[PDB]
Amino acid sequence: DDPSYVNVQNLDK
Amino acid sequence: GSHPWFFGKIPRAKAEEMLSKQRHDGAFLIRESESAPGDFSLSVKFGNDVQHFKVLRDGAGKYFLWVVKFNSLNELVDYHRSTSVSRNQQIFLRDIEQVPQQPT
Repeated sequence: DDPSYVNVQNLDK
Repeated sequence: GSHPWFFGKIPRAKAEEMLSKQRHDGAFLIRESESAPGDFSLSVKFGNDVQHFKVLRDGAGKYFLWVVKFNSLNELVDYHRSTSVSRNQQIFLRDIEQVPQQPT
């Protein structure tokens, strides 16, 4: 359950 | 020497909480990924919500978290402090929590 960080690379992972 | 915005080892949510009571949409703090073994990051209040930028390293010691990079954490702050952050409005990193030292 992570919100991520605006810039954060896409969730493609 | 200190950290008027950096935190250390806290949860993005904690930064999403101190940013939620903030008042200027721009308030920001930097977090060292509390889930990682040490991943820099930063929360900031844009409009009222708390969006954070992931902080990365160029492998030489530089720090970035959006578009341009720098050679210091507080350096990326001052930069985004005069330069917007989102292409939807003009928000900039600001001071969070701690109130203006001496505010009753």
